[PDB]
Amino acid sequence: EGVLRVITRNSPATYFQDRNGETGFEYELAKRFAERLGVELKIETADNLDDLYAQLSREGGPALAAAGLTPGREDDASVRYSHTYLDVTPQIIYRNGQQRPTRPEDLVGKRIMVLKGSSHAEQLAELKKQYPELKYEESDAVEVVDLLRMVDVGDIDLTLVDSNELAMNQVYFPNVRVAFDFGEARGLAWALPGGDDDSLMNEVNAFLDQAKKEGLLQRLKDRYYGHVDVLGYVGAYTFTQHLQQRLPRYESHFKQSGKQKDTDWRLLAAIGYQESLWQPGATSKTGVRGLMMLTNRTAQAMGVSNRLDPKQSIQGGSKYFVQIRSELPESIKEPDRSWFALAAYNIGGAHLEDARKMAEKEGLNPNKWLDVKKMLPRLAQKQWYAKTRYGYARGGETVHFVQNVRRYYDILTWVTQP
Amino acid sequence: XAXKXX
Ligand SMILES: [Cl-]
Repeated sequence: EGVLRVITRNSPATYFQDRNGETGFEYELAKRFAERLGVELKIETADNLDDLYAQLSREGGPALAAAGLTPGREDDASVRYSHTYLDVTPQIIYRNGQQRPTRPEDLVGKRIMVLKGSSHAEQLAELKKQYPELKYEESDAVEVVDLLRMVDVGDIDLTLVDSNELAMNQVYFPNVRVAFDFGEARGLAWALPGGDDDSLMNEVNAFLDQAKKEGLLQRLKDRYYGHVDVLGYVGAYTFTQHLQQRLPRYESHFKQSGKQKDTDWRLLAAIGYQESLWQPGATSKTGVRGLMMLTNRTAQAMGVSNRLDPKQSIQGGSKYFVQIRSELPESIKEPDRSWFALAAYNIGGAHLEDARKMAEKEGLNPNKWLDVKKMLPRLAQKQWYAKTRYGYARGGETVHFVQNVRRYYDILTWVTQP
Repeated sequence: XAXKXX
């Protein structure tokens, strides 16, 4: 038989596409459930929450919604909700430098944005009955990641989001802060349509139990919460130190790869440093590992039998890079091509082509790194990424990735003259 | 239905 149709949001907490394919909390979980059933998983993405529910209650619609939903009532019977799989808590978010609102009524006279059709909107609507002085906005053209960006850079004063979403994202928004909890701990749950056959629901709830006993719900909550994609720039002192302490273990390896692949060995070394600080033992709960932080799928495809062997990691990662760069549309010339190749190394060719398409359509030049570099962060904005093929992507981390490789690359070039 | 978690 088929084919379980699962509706969600294109967002970093739920479902999104990255350099290795589909991924995200809600995705893994729903795929681990489709596997249990014995069926193929089919993800559909909703234009926004109002749409998600509408598509779910429609005659010819999907089977269930997996999208970080806070259940609404045990009545309504239209949309029924599974057992809960994650406990979160709504918090007010503000900006560093402005005054921390202490308790609810402090919200009056502040620009507030929340997702239209959300439980957070019901939360403020409820509060507005107390204080009619309360004013807040709601959009369909933002996701939580947008809201947080908006608070961060100062375009809105406050917002209201579930604790988990801030947990995955706070790291990328240096300015945001949690003012206070607003509500008690709610469990997150899946939403199926109502409601006259309980066979699908009963199988859902049996899978979410035992997943909560076998404990891969705690495996997931730690696999998707509290790490940084791209590691920050370390500065001269640290880099200079490792230059003396680390590079000499792996320099002959870098050099020998550059020979074998007719490229600057120092750019390869730069990549290695941006990836692991030249630590062959390095690893991440994301599944990359080794001096060049390679996935299993990639290391096997580059002839890498042991990811922890630095010579092999440096070979495979360099092979990957040069290959990605050979593969770029030949309208992109050097040096820009190499910068694109870095960008692709991180964000994936697919998203990168979205950035190129967006660049062109936006009047710019899809073959200049300096132009696409500016389109890349827009992939983290719903108003823009939804108009693309592959959707959300934290492309600003891709920018920090490429900037950082290039700056190590420049130092390395300077210490290895004339 | 109403209500953006992960
Ligand atoms: Cl170059």
